Amino acid sequence: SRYFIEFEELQLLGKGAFGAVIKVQNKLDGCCYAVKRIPINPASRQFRRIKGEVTLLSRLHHENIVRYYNAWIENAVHYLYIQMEYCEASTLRDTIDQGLYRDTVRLWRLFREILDGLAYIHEKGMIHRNLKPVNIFLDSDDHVKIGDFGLATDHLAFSEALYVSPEYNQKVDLFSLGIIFFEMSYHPMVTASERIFVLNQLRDPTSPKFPEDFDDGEHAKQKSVISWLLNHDPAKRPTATELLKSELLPPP
Ligand SMILES: COc1ncc(Cl)cc1S(=O)(=O)Nc1ccc(F)c(C#Cc2cnc(N)nc2)c1F
Repeated sequence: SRYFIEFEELQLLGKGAFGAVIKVQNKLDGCCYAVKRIPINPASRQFRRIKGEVTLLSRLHHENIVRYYNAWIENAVHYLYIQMEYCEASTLRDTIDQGLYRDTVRLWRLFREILDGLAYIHEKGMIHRNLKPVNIFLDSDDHVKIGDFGLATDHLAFSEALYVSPEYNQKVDLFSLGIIFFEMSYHPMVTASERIFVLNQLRDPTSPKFPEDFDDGEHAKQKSVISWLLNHDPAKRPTATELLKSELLPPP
């Protein structure tokens, strides 16, 4: 009703667990937005947790977080709509798959912005827990916007499987970022078999094992950073701030 009156639909962006993300245009302001539509059971524990994650994520304000506009409910069927910024340059996934790894200046900047975003999220006492390239978006100016926290997951620090830590502390996101930065640093992995094996070989308990064509004079710094992020022991991963301040990262 409000969704159909105020917006025009343009494009399916995604399908999650129980919901869709639709690219829409607002009739009044003429701007494109991404709207997530979640069918919801009102008065269920699932719902009341979702409403909590909405109150919590609505309070995030950072240049590297997808910008939040609006949340509302519509009516023997119920929908939750969440209106966010539409990011014109799609996902980090598309950018990795399109040969990001050959642009060392660019991928070092994008890595830094992801860190900016994680540092802010961690400073606010929150954890993403679902960090992966399809959940990092790129705006028209090629800046990182993190989103898709997941409304059914607790993001309060104090309370697909290839990005998940052996384990819930702040340090789960930084393990994930170690997998992500390897994919940013390495050639697009055409096949599923290559993807799963190469990444399972990083996540190997007995120290991260890199492919034969990464053990190079070229990818020395990148190797250090990832090895640090991918430590089995969470207490031995750096904080986003600790890494940001490190002189492993090239100049901004
Ligand atoms: C900061 O995140 C939040 N903040 C506050 C709250 Cl209330 C919820 C969240 S959320 O974590 O549920 N994210 C979320 C929710 C809804 C969405 F439509 C999107 C999107 C997108 C998108 C996809 N493709 C392209 N190209 N551009 C943009 C999203 F990311």
